[PDB]
Amino acid sequence: SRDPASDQMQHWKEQRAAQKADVLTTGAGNPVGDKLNVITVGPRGPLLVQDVVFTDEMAHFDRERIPERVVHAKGAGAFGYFEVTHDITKYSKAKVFEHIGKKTPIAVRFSTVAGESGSADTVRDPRGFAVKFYTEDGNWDLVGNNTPIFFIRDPILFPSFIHSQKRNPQTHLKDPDMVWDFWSLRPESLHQVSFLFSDRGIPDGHRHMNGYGSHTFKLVNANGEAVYCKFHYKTDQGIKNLSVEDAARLSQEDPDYGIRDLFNAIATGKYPSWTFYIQVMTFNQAETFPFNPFDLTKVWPHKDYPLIPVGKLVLNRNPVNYFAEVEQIAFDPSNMPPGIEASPDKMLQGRLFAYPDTHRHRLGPNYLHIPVNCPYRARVANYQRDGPMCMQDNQGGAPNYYPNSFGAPEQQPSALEHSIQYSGEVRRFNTANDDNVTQVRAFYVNVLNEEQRKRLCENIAGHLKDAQIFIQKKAVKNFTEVHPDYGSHIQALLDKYN
Amino acid sequence: SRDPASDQMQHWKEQRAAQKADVLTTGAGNPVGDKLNVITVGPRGPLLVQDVVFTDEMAHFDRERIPERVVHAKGAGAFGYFEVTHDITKYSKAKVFEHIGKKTPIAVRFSTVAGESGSADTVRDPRGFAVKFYTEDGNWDLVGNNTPIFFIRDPILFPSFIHSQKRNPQTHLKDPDMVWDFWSLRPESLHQVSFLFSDRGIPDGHRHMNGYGSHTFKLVNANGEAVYCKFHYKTDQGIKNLSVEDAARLSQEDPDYGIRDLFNAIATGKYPSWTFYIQVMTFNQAETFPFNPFDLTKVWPHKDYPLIPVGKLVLNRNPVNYFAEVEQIAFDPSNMPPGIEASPDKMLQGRLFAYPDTHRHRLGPNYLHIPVNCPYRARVANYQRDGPMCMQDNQGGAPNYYPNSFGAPEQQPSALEHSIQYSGEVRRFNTANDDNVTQVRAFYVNVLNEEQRKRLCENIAGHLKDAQIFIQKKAVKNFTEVHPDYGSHIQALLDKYN
Amino acid sequence: RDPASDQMQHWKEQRAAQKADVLTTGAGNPVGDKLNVITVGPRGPLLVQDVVFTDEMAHFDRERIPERVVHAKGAGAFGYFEVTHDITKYSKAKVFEHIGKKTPIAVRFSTVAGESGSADTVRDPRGFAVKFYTEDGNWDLVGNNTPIFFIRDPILFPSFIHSQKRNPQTHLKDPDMVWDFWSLRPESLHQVSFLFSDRGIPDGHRHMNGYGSHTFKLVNANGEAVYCKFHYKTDQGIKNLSVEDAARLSQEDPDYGIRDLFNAIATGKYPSWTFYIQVMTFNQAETFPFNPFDLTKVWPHKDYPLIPVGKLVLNRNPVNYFAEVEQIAFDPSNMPPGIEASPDKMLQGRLFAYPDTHRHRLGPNYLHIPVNCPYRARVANYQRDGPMCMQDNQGGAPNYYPNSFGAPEQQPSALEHSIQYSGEVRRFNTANDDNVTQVRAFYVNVLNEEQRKRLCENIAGHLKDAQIFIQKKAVKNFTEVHPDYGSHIQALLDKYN
Amino acid sequence: SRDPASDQMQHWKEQRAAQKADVLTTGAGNPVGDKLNVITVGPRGPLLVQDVVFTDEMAHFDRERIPERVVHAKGAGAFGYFEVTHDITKYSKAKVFEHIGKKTPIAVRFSTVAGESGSADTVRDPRGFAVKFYTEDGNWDLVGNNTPIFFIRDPILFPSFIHSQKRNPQTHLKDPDMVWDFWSLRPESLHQVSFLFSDRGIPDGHRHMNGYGSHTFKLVNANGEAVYCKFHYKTDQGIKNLSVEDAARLSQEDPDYGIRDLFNAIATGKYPSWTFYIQVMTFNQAETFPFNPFDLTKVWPHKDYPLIPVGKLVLNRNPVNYFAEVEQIAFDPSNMPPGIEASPDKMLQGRLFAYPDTHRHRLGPNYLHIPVNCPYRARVANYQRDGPMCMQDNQGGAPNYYPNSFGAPEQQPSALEHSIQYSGEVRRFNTANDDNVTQVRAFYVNVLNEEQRKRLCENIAGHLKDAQIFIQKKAVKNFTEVHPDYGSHIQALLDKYN
Ligand code: HEM
Repeated sequence: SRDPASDQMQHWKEQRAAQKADVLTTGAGNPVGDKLNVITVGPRGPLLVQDVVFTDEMAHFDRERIPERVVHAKGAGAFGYFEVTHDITKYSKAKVFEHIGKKTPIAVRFSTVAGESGSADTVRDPRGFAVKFYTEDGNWDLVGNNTPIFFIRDPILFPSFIHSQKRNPQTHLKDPDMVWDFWSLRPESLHQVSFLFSDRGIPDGHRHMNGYGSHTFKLVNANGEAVYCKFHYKTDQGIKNLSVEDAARLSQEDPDYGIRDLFNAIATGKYPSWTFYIQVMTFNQAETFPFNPFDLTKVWPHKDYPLIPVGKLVLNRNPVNYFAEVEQIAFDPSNMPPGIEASPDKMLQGRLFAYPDTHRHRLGPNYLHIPVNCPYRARVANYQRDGPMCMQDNQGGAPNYYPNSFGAPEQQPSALEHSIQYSGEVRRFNTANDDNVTQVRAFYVNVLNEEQRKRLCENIAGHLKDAQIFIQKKAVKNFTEVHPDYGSHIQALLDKYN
Repeated sequence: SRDPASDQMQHWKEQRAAQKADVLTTGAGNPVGDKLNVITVGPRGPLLVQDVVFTDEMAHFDRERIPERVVHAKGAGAFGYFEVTHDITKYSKAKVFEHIGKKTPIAVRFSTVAGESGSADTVRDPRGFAVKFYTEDGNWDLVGNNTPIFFIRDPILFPSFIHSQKRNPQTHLKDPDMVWDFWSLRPESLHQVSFLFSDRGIPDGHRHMNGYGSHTFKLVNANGEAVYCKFHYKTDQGIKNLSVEDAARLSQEDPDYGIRDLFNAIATGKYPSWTFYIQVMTFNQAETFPFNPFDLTKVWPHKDYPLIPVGKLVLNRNPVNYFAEVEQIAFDPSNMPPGIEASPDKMLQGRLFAYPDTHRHRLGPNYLHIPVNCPYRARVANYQRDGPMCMQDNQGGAPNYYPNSFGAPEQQPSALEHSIQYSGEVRRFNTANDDNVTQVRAFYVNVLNEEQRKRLCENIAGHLKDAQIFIQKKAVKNFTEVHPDYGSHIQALLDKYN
Repeated sequence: RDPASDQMQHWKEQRAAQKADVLTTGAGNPVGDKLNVITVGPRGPLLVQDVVFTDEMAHFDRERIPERVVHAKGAGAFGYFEVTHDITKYSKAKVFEHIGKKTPIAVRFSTVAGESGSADTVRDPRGFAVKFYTEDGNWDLVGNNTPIFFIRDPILFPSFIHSQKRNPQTHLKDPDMVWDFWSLRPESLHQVSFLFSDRGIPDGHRHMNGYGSHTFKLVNANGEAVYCKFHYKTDQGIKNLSVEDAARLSQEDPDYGIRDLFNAIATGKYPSWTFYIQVMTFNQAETFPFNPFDLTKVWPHKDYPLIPVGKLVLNRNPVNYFAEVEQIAFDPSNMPPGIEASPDKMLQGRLFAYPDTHRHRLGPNYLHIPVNCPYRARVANYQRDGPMCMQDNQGGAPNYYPNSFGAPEQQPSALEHSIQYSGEVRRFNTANDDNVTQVRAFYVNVLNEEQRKRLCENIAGHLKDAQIFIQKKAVKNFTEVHPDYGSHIQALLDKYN
Repeated sequence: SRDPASDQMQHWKEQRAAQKADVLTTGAGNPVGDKLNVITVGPRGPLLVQDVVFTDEMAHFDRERIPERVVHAKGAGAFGYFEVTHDITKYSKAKVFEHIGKKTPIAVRFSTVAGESGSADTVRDPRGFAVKFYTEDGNWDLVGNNTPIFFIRDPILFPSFIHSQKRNPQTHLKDPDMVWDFWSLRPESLHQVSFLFSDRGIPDGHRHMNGYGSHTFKLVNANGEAVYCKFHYKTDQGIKNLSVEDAARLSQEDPDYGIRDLFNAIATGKYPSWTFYIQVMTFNQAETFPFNPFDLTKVWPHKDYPLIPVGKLVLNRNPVNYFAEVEQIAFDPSNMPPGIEASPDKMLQGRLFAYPDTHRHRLGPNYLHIPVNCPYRARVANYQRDGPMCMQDNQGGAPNYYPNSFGAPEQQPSALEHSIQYSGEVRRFNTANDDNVTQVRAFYVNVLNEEQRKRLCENIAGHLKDAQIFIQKKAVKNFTEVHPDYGSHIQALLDKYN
């Protein structure tokens, strides 16, 4: 017998040893006599409409596909739990943190970003690391990435950015001109691009990478005080990356390497886990931070903002039905329980709207009714009703209007969001020149070593070489601004390729 | 205090007297601090995207509506059961009738035909009387009307007919020219038209009308022997209609009369019931039938095909949430368990396709998952998977292909459909010219007395008068063919109106 | 008979000599016979080979789309807008750029609660949405036949609507729901008073006024901004329907409004409205006795006189109601340079809702629908794909911005007007803002003895079916408006009970 | 400069060198002032709903995706024309064949089968070769493959088959057990499986493979005489295949190799073309045929049924916008003009419903309104109306019902389908046991040479080795029935891999 993943059916069959097989039926529960032949008028006669068994089955088959996630299409999933290991109640009143030892069920989905559903796992691309906490105060979705930062600092460019990362609207081909025209034109990307083209650009499976909330968030405590925070979840399996050669080879031998790896890890009991930490920055600290504490292209230096342990994330359960538990899963950053709130980070602010929006499309108006999306650890009650595919009792006959003198659900004052005062004009503040290099310099010079700097360049050049000369120069100019050697080294490599 | 219906909220409140109101939450189950004021910058400042509570509720509100039924849009719903009173196992083997005293849960929806959701109940129009039986062999939908016949005998004319019965494509107004041009051009309608324009055209509520399967179906017993049949469910509350005047008055005073009546009736304990009967024609009789036994414009004279008592239909339960239980309910005539099958009635044949098709549209691909539509008294097991809003376990990790050697669901021979021999050309056989007057003549002369015949002509005249003269002439020519008196009486009336 | 009734006859005549076109499937395949399906033998079963059938049936099975969540019942027409006065000092919007300038428009009138098959002549406010196809993109002025509204915060809308519609269980209209809500939210008094007055049931769409209702902002070439109110008065005059008549018409002709408008236009009696605006400077807004952005308040014409701008003329009926009316979509957010929103919470909420609901009711690419596309402007951006992409998807143009390949460029002059606000970012309760003053002035001055009487009996007529306690809560609110208002009402309730 | 494909944007640019860039607008046509920054209160404040520019663009981005084709998701498209070169009007009256020299615009889409959108092109899997002829009598969709046969012969087994070719429902991976269990259990597949694992299993791009309608169709002439036929379109570029190694390499170096190849060829004037042929069989021959002429697992021996030249298929136009022209395109086998009809081939009979059914799903009710699918060379006139995204004048105020006395479209008597006499029971006849080996043996023995047989076996064993031994045994037994050397060779190889 092979790996647990390939023995799926066998095991399933074996689990129903002394069991009689179920009667094959139509979607309406009507028993089927022969689902192996269609109804024709005579052996060599035409098909009949009366064959509803056929139609019923075919019609469903003709409808099993839904739109894939506009981004992070390709992915994997697992379930497990979150466990509180440390007291951070002085920062957040969130029930999910209330007591050390408290466990909250979680659902996770790892994923690449650019490729569609049939693309490979072992390719350079950041990785999605979404977490769904089913808490008593509703679901908390920490839709993070394997990176603490991102390519841009303003939501309105995301569509374009994604467009540049995807296929040429006409040829339907990946287009390095698109990729680098955008990147060279928008140097804020410089930070994430460096991360991207480094060794961590292609993690060895999902268990060997870190997770981050990336954006700065706000934590409010029982007394109502509030501080800003960052979420970090380090792999307990340790960071491990794939060499470009192996990544390339595997992308050929097993496009689903990531899915397979995870399933077998859990299937054999090697349950992966991550240690959950947070970074805290008081309003006063934020005021004097050397950068914009909400700029997604920046990080909070550990030296200045030490990691504060919070708990453990553990995945011990594989999905039973991928489509139902993984494909259909939906995470909304806007899903925050009392104690956790949003920060003025423009990128975040954007995602606040986008996620429920896209879900209403990809999945449907009542996507939250879907089992894996349902906040089963909370009592959903409100004045919302109906909608396509209303799968529950639709809250029965409870009064559907607020306020009302008939005892329908009431709002609880203690759940009010924290309020801060802001000043200045209401307009479009440009942020294209918000220091696009400083931290990148620190990364290149202080974080990486010679060996790694070499590879990073080789990686950037290997792809960049296919872009037009003028783009190459533009890109290189920005790289030179990060550090002279960074740009020069790349250029040299380009010279050879060209 | 008032009618049970009007006291709806009051009761709900009373039933929950001793308990505390639920906590108002968003869709993701997050508690809400204030759902009465949105978030703004300062008292008179703009709105924030951060106010997801707002967006969450609005977004759902924005999506409450689903496509109303393409026909029979306005209706009422209720629940109860069907009880077998007589043994007809010698004709059918369907579990629904397996033994006297057996009870099967039922769902029923009454409706008009042409009008849209906000139309009145008390208007001349046939009435929908659909029943859903939750059988062990899956669901059985007996989608019937309050008439044993219909206006046309070929499905391909249905869309047209319906169009002629709805609004003018440009003015969006009802159009007597459209209605009568079709009817006058298509005389098969004479029969039903006559029935529609009689006192039965406006039933006093849904409790005082009969129900019919209309089409000729086929029953199969345990020996494999089959026969054709008709279904009839006579009102035990007795036939009762509304006068033209009262209906007109009611349409204005209470457009929802039927809904109110039914709800209250049940709410007060006066559960309505119908005696279920069947007619039976052997294959031999089918050969000697003076007309086409599968012609939806023909009836089986009670004289030669006596009604056979089978059981009772009982509605003892009001819906709890209209949208979820009535609006979303779907009936498919194709849903027939072993022991009950379709006949070659072209109309029925067409219906075998239409319903599940249209349901996949207004409700959705997995419309059968919806609670009210689920065949909860049977275990649904097959090789159908995925699809939008797949609210279930999607049958987990079970093998998804048939055949398979891993224990998945199996076809059951006993459930094989009965088969009839057929020979001939595969083409479009015209039926426009089948008998369109004989049975109509019987109805006019015999089923109706002088008072009724008078009213019928007035009703027709009252409406036909607004059609152009040529149309009037054509239409009068048809009636005259049924009977000189019929044609003349109408013309006499038309002359006066003109 | 009337033009409407002759719709088909005229179509037939319009061709006259012409033979009929060939009947084809959706794929354009000619149909041999569309009156009989394919069976095996005269009395045999139906074949799947009959695709002509399936083709037609399948489409029929999908004819419907969700009716508008509200204002489902309506009527439409088209025409134009003509500038007659120069207000370029207040707005640089191209629609007003010059006296005599004509811009095509699209209008849809509607009721509110009732669904698609409900009657026209019922008490309810009336939607008066206008779509301007300008060179600077479409401008949707989504108005009502009233200057005010029942609430001042958006988060209460879904709730209000619910109360106005059917009970969730019985599916019936519930006066308890209606009044419990109103009685609990007295800010509704103003509009409620308007609703139960003679204007409650206009005599058709041609005899009522149109209002932008909300406070908006105009911006001129110099970058100077002012607040405004859009008003469009019927040139056919205000004409209402007595309850008795409305009732009868609701039975006799549930579509009286649709027929009336159609026949009017079909017979050359093109209806028109005179477009006006009220203006308030930023400083005036500082001293206004109430929140100038409160949707339950009006700007006294006495302190803010109407300034004529142009005319609104409807002279073209729809050719296909579905395609041209049912599918039409108005987005309050559709405002060209020169016209912007004000901080009116309600409006702010609508900015979001309409396009949102539209993607649901019509689809992602609902702007590609003929009646909905800005045909007077050239759409060029980085938006691509999505369901039913009916244009050319902007061909092979670079789909990312910025780009070095000549794709569309933003134009600075289009930047919105920037104001500087302050205060904490939170939910500021507004339930206690003045809820009576203007209402009292409506009852005392806008109305006369007869109107007040009717108003009271109309309210009583409906309010009497609600539970006594709600009746009490309601009357109390009315009494705060005016003692006689409350007293007259209660007296009537007393007889009813 | 590089390959035309990669110079996409630059050429687009240059073609507009002589004109100012268009004004960036909202979807509503409202000019945008700054689409690079969102509106916020202050430099570090939250996002406002007022920013409709952001929402507008974002909302659409959120809806870019639609469901990918349930099968043949990965594909490439091109446009060109069909030109008649010989006369077959004695066989068919179809307008597309009426005269030599007649050209007809065509749309074509190539594809794989099992893989999803982000999958590699150069893989072992059949190839879709669909053609759409925009004819005066409407569109004609000849939805063929690069093979004259298929794995199964009955429609109802299709979903299963596909399911077995795709991912495991739980693990979401490819499953050789699923793949081979089905095939081994259904020996009908032998023939097509043999083709699949032959050298033509991986053609060198789309230009070096053939195309066939596979199904037996029916042709009717101007005299009403009918015959049966097959459609073959041989590549004028010649058969050229890729070795496993290469396909493996390319699938990594360039997953879209197919797309690129096709694009560049057309872009550089090397327009690919195919010679269109037909085989004919008379009704009398249909009776003397050794097998069921309508059996999709059977071919018509060239010797007995010679190829008859008809015309040429030429492709000279690349898509301008892939999504709008390729992703959205739709082919319906049921789209057949007078002169061309369906045969009693079950598989075909099934496809007759599936295609337009699945299109109403992945595209929409009005999917025929999409330009590329619109039958622009014909005048669409009927009684159909409304429906989501009705992008037309909806046939204006024309009478929507048939028949009518108002001059609306009329049916054309000369468009009636040719009728055939049939006789038999309306039932499910089994076909699993028709001949599953003879024609397969011929291919192995007479068509293939030694080294070709060798490779064939190596490819089969190379995949099958990962299935459960018992599956291997059944499979081998099947291959042995075809020929001893076939099974023995494969077993020999299996023994080594194990
Ligand atoms: C009864 C068996 C079959 C069924 C039910 C079936 C069903 C389907 C479905 C549902 C699609 C996707 C349609 C879409 O999303 O546009 C499809 C596509 C396709 N099938 Fe079939 N198929 C069957 C047999 C075949 C056969 C035998 C052929 C070739 C002769 C064929 C060739 C293709 C091709 C070429 C496509 C892709 C069309 C495109 O490029 O858009 N199919 N099939």
